[PDB]
Amino acid sequence: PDSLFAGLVGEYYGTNSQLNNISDFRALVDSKEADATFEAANISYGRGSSDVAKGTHLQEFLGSDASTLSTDPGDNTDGGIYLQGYVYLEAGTYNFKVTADDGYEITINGNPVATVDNNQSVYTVTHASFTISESGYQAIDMIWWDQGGDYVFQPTLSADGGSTYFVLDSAILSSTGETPYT
Ligand SMILES: C[C@@H]1O[C@H](O)[C@@H](O)[C@H](O)[C@@H]1O
Ligand SMILES: [Ca+2]
Ligand SMILES: [Ca+2]
Ligand SMILES: [Ca+2]
Ligand SMILES: [Ca+2]
Ligand SMILES: [Ca+2]
Ligand SMILES: [Ca+2]
Ligand SMILES: [Ca+2]
Repeated sequence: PDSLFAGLVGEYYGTNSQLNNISDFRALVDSKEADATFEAANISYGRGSSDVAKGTHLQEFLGSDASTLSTDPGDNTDGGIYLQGYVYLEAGTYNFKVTADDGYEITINGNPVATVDNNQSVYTVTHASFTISESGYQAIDMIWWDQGGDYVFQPTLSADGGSTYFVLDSAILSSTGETPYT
């Protein structure tokens, strides 16, 4: 079965084709089995240089989560991650504020809540609010990629109208939606 841990299910995919947008990365995910799996328990990755998909840059980027890699991917020019699972959120209003190079998309309960559909050097976007109607574990997924060069990915979330933001980590993540005791 699907292991229960305090994190999202992570998949890494590399390619020697150019990633320009969300569609390109999603097509890469659809095209093959993941080059590596991991547990995404502390979703604040990077920053680094000289291509995420080369050498040990992925390990450096994933940091605290890299010890759960299923393998050490070989070199590629371009690469990214697909995260999916659950996040505990009380009913209320929230918004993401994301620092990234290159682009990304986060969905909650199937609906996009933070999107950058293009390549970019590091930039921080404060995204529009969204609502949670019922307290509990919410479905969440994320994609992020690097087309080359520098790389960073730090989604943060606010519950208090943008006064404070937190990283999504083992305090509130669940791989399956069951309560983790890990
Ligand atoms: C679009 C930008 O291109 C630059 O050359 C890269 O160094 C940045 O990391 C980013 O991907
Ligand atoms: Ca796949
Ligand atoms: Ca490697
Ligand atoms: Ca780190
Ligand atoms: Ca670790
Ligand atoms: Ca959708
Ligand atoms: Ca590229
Ligand atoms: Ca880049």
